[PDB]
Amino acid sequence: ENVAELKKSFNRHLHFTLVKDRNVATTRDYYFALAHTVRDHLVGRWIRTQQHYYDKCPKRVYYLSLEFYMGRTLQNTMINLGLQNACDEAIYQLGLDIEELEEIEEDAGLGNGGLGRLAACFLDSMATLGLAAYGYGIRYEYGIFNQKIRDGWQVEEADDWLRYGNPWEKSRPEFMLPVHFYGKVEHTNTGTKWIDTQVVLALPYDTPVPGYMNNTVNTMRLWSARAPNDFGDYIQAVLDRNLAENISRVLYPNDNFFEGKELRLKQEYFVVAATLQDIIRRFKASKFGAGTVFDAFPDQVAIQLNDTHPALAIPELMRIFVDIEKLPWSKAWELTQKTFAYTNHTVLPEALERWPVDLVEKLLPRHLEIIYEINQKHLDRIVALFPKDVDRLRRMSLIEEEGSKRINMAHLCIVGSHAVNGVAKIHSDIVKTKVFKDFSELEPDKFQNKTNGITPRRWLLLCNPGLAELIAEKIGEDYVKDLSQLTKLHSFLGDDVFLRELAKVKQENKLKFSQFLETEYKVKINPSSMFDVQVKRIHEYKRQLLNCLHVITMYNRIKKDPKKLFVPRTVIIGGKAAPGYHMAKMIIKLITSVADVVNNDPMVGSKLKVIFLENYRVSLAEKVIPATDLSEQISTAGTEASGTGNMKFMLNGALTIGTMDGANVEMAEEAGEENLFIFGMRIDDVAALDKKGYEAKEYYEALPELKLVIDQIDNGFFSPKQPDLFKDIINMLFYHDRFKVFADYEAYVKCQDKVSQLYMNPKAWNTMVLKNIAASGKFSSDRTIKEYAQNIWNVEPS
Amino acid sequence: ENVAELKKSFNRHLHFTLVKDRNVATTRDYYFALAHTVRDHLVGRWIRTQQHYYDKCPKRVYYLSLEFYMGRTLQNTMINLGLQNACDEAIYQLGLDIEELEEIEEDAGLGNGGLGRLAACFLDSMATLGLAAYGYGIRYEYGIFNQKIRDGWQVEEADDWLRYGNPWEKSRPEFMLPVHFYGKVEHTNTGTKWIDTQVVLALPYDTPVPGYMNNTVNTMRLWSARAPNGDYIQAVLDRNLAENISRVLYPNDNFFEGKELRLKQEYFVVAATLQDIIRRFKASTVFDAFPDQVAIQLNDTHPALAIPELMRIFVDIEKLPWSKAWELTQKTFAYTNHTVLPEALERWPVDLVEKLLPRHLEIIYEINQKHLDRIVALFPKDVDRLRRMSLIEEEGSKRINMAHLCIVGSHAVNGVAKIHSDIVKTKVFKDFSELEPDKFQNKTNGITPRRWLLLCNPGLAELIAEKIGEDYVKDLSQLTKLHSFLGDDVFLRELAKVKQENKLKFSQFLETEYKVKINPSSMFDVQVKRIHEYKRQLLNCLHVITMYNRIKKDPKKLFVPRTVIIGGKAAPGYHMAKMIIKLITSVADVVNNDPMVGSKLKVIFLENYRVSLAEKVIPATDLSEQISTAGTEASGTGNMKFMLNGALTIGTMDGANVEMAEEAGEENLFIFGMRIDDVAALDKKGYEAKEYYEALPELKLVIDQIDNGFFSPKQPDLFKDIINMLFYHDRFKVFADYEAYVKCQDKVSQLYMNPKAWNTMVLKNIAASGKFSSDRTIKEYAQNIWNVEPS
Ligand SMILES: O=C(Nc1ccc([C@@H](O)CO)cc1)c1cc2cc(Cl)ccc2[nH]1
Ligand SMILES: O=C(Nc1ccc([C@@H](O)CO)cc1)c1cc2cc(Cl)ccc2[nH]1
Ligand SMILES: *Cc1c(COP(=O)(O)O)cnc(C)c1O
Ligand SMILES: *Cc1c(COP(=O)(O)O)cnc(C)c1O
Ligand SMILES: OC[C@H]1O[C@H](O)[C@H](O)[C@@H](O)[C@@H]1O
Ligand SMILES: OC[C@H]1O[C@H](O)[C@H](O)[C@@H](O)[C@@H]1O
Repeated sequence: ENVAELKKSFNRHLHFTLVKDRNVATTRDYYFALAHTVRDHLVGRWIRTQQHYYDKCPKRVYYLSLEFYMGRTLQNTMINLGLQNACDEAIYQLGLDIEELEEIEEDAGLGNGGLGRLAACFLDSMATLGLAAYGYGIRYEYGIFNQKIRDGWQVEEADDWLRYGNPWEKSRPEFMLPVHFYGKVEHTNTGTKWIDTQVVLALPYDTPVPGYMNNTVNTMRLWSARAPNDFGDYIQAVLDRNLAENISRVLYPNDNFFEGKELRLKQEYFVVAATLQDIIRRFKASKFGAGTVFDAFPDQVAIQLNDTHPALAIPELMRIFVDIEKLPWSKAWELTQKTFAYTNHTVLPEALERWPVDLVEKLLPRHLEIIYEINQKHLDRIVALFPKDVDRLRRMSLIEEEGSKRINMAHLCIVGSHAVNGVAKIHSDIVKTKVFKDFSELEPDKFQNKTNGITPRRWLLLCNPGLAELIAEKIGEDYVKDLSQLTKLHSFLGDDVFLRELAKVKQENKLKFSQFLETEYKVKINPSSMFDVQVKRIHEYKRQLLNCLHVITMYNRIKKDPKKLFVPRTVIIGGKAAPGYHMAKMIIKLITSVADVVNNDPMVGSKLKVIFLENYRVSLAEKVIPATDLSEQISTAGTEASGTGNMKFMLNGALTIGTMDGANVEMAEEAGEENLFIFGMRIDDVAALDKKGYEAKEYYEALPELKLVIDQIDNGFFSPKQPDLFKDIINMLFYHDRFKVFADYEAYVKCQDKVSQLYMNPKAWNTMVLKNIAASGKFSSDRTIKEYAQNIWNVEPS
Repeated sequence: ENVAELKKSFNRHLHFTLVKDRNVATTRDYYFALAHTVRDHLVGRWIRTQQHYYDKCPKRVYYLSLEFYMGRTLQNTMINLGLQNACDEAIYQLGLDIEELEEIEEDAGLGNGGLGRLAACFLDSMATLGLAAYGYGIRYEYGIFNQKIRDGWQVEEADDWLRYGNPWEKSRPEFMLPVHFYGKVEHTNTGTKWIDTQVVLALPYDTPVPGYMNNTVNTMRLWSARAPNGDYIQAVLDRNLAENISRVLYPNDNFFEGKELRLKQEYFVVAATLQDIIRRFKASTVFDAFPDQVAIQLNDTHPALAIPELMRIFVDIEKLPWSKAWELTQKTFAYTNHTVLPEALERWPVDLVEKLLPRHLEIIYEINQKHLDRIVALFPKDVDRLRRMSLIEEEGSKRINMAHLCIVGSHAVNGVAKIHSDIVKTKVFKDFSELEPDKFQNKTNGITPRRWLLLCNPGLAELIAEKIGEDYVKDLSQLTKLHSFLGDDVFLRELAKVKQENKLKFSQFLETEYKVKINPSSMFDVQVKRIHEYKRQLLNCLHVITMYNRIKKDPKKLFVPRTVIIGGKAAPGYHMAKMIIKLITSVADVVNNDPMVGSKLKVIFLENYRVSLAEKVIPATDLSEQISTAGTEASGTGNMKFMLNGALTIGTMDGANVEMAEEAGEENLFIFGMRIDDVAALDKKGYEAKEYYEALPELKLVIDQIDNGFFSPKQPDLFKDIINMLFYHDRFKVFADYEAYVKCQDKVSQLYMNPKAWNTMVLKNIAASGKFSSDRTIKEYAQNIWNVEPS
């Protein structure tokens, strides 16, 4: 019924909004016109949803994050509004390729990976469960960089996703706010005043987050920096306005790594000031002793801290409460802890934020004083409980007195939050009992666990219509808003017809994605090959290297015995490297050197193909994932706090090869360990090896197939023009590898062999896939948000 | 009919486009919703007009300019579409204040004054006459600065007119183009190649220019710079450099500032534009017809690089022989001169151009050498002629006389007023006019009667139409019909009433902004335009003080009250202009707070003078100050604005003032002071300012008062700089016109006491305004330079 109206609406927009006609209209014009057509169906419910929150005043959730890895919005919006099939019909009748139009949209890559993607999935889940949630972030003019491979190496290009404009955002001018920087503190008899500061304006841009088929559309408020107006040399002054606006210019491209750069600190405070102000504003403009207001603040507001990035929010709330609202420290401190909650995402020391006191002193002087306060009161408590353990004092202080006095933002988060959480059982256990044992001892109840999740809308209905259709056609639609209902799929473990249909879906995905790989890359894809893929950011801990040592091992075997039955494979590895990460870039170069050697060897032919999937990102993850057979999740045990990509492959029909790390463990729990290809060392095994001391050359000497791979890389087999090109990798691998690459090699290759074995038996392979898919339920972000809402936010879904 | 549809359309937009409802909607939302509602009526005719140009292929006009002083678009659009009364009715019924909404719109102040305003008026006129014209400029993220007065001095604030977005513009992404900078030249056997350059992208933003009631809507294409797609962070941040090319408009009026970034802008707009033009031409042996399909008007010497740029494309990229290219180039370009002041003439240092545009310096040398070779073959002995005509000023720092580049690469050169074009032709460029007499022309400036009458003065326009018809809008010449009422006393009361309603409506503006209390029966004496020593706001300032002194001296003599209003911005780097602004505000403070003067004399420095504000004050003035030194104002357009709006003019025989005297009758304008020759005869004898200081009593007091501290007790010698310039370095003869000026001003006050005769002179002036319509100006451009037919 809306087909004819959608068509008229589309024409209305191409004309009035794009000022074009079917003859001089670009593909982009059609994209824009469709986006506007679809976007219009959001306004009604968006105005309504927000109006409902004002009248019913339910407790609000504020997901404060420096990242929001959103991807494209069009298709995602069409599906959550039950409009995709109608729009597809509309665009078809107009003679246009709906798929061709969706590809015009630029990804909103305002994230690095995992962390920023958890925020996006959470927004979609909170809207679906009907919660009064808001996401607050920074509207980076440039998100994570577009990645190119030139001469084998990664090259970074600016991701100006806003060049042609973003129809999915609406500037909210009336809500602009000032943010302060530098200045000095002046204590007076009127309270404390922070003066002589530089002001920067925050202009919020709202984006709607449609819940899946439930009339609600929430808000994602992203802030952008702007120079204020008040107050030769004139030109430069106008140009210098770029400095203030530089605060929200680029997203820092570091995954699990702390770079103590001033501009980054400015961003963290930036989003924190604007957000808290806006939140205090909404609270006061709502229906909810001289000071009879803020007492109810904790029962109306819940601010979730995504990692330690917005940690400044705690002392910032104390600054407003004490300096501006004039509350006693006691009361403010009380309300602060009842308001904030912290989520930890890593145990890697290089990923922990420790800002130098010097930097914070000249940038946020009033906040350094507040952190000292919090700390002193914090240590006074510790002393009154353990007056002799002096070592306990420095281990719990928010200030690392060592060499360069820094602020342990993590510790700041634990005291200013009533709840701290990990993102996976094993991870939260380590966060609770190991990393912050001194804190958990004192506040056992504080530390919790909330296993991560992914939204089945974007990661099933959207990216895999075929698989979704298959499922709904056997157990209903219910599984969408209750992924747990996927267990019903166990009734078909014997049905051979269902297994052929399962395989067919995966097949259509592989063929549709192979064409993507042939119009982009040189190589020719073996459609019957097994799709072995590893896609995620490039880290030594995620160990794309281990996988790389495997491809070379497979290569060597084929050349050695060029007639032995080899189960063909299309090994796909992808992910971006942080510009300043040298080993990660060397690793990317390695991978592309091998590929070039494997794909052009006539003796190997269709047996083994290697592809470095370029510019891995959200919209691209939606193409490759539904098309994979084997998922690589091989990080060293204890390095991955959880992982979500592992969850994405599981719901989409891929088997998993990986260690007992992060969420992999819980995946084994749900599907049955035997139903996953688990291998290598586990927690304790890594511990026992660090005690004894790691000596890599012994595995090099005790493992034949390994020695050749390593010799080949080091002698120049994969880089004749530069014989010692990978010397750095070899040196790290032999005397500085803290991720035990060689230590898992044998268990890995042995595991991989089992994988190929099973692949030759489609009946059994697909049987394991069903068991995996049927056990994916737990890993839905809806389940995750329910636990957050019930055990941390104290809010009710819907 | 459309009131009900406009209302539904308005709601449609507030909801779908602003995501608001009548309860949480801001005034700004209502403005945006209305703009969108009105903007929608433009799409059909805009698509159509452009489509028509493609099919009928009429010769196109390209107004290439660094400035476009556009003002607000809403109301202007409503009027040219015959939609204002219907929209006003729509907004009224919805319970909103239409006027309140229009005030939300930010002016598109991408201009300095006069020059940039002539471009805007021209766009409106070309669209009205139905010509296939396009305006090409730079979309400055920041136009001319908003001006504030703090502690009496001018303070500059950034004019971020794009903060909340501009609904009147549409990015045309598919037409982005690359612009080159720096690099080096490498001559090879394949032609000439300009390599190793830095690239900057030009992203065009189109804005529709609705013709007045004629179905056509033209295009104004404005370009913005973009970078092409923690050493990484800094590199991403450094993208600001490339984008800095279109960041700000240089705020200099009649002044050359040889800054590199400015040169980058000039080339920037020139490269993108020419490329887009070559593109459109090819998308319609080829280039032979180029001059008959394209006409590129150079607004001043700012886009002069366009000439060698066209030669670069033709020769380096299109591979045409130098001869043919050079031929087509001259047939394509036309240059308009706007000033004779040496400090306003562009002379770029060769060194700068060599490292920025090396290929273009070679092209300019080429043009020059061939140019001098011709001069020699005609006058093989006059060596002095050679350096006087060369495009390179060999002197000290070798510079490029862009003006001379414009004369040889253009088939037509024009001034903007008879007297001015005569000086440009016979004096400034006599050596060029001698060789190519036919080349130099005159095109007296004009102003659009849509924006400067129907828009800013609905009352006066209504009055006129109600007596002679609507015709005067598309043929201002028809205003002469107003002569039939010179005797009608009822028409004179009605004329005065209109002016009165304007003054009262504007006085309220002056009271909600400034401290002072306005005398509604006073005479509104105003001077509004950029601050220059040549425009002489100073002379006016010496007059206010003279009036002040007289009142205190004889606090009972019959003094014709006046509200002297002076306004305009000063270029940040112009010291004398800023001193002058300070002076004016010091006097005002001394005149407005003197109880002995009271309602007799008020002085106001009108802050942040700009287009939308000119639309308020002009319709409200009685006396217009146009007192520049004879020969300094090439033309002026503000003088034309006041004339059409009911103000009398006091001024010298300069620029367009002369032609105004011609049309209305000299006796009908308060002309005074020296004329061309008189200024010449005084420069021959040599100017000695102290003699007028000694020979003129009332003058000595004013000057003594300023220099001793009467207008600055806390800083007794604050204006020493003004005094020194006024006494030993004044090249604009301020003191030399003082006596003739004050004497003239007295006559003005005399006539003001006789409303019957004052209003009789106003009618004669308004009735003679016809010539000064930009429609008339464009017709002459179209017929004698562009060879295009108005519709
Ligand atoms: O940007 C929007 N409107 C707009 C309005 C006016 C203008 C300009 O006229 C400048 O304000 C530009 C964009 C917009 C509407 C909207 C609706 C939904 Cl559901 C989601 C995102 C949205 N963005
Ligand atoms: O900005 C416009 N459209 C637009 C198109 C797309 C988007 C977004 O989809 C981002 O590209 C925003 C605004 C626009 C339409 C229009 C019509 C006339 Cl008549 C005059 C000026 C105009 N500007
Ligand atoms: C899901 C996803 C991630 C996170 O997955 P990991 O394997 O844990 O790193 C990162 N980036 C993108 C683009 C994703 O879609
Ligand atoms: C008309 C106008 C001018 C022109 O002033 P002149 O003194 O004639 O050069 C300048 N600025 C604005 C805003 C105008 O409307
Ligand atoms: O918490 C979400 C994700 O954040 C980061 O990506 C962590 O490295 C990953 O282990 C975790 O799953
Ligand atoms: O040509 C438009 C205007 O250009 C310059 O501003 C001149 O100073 C002025 O006299 C002229 O009216």
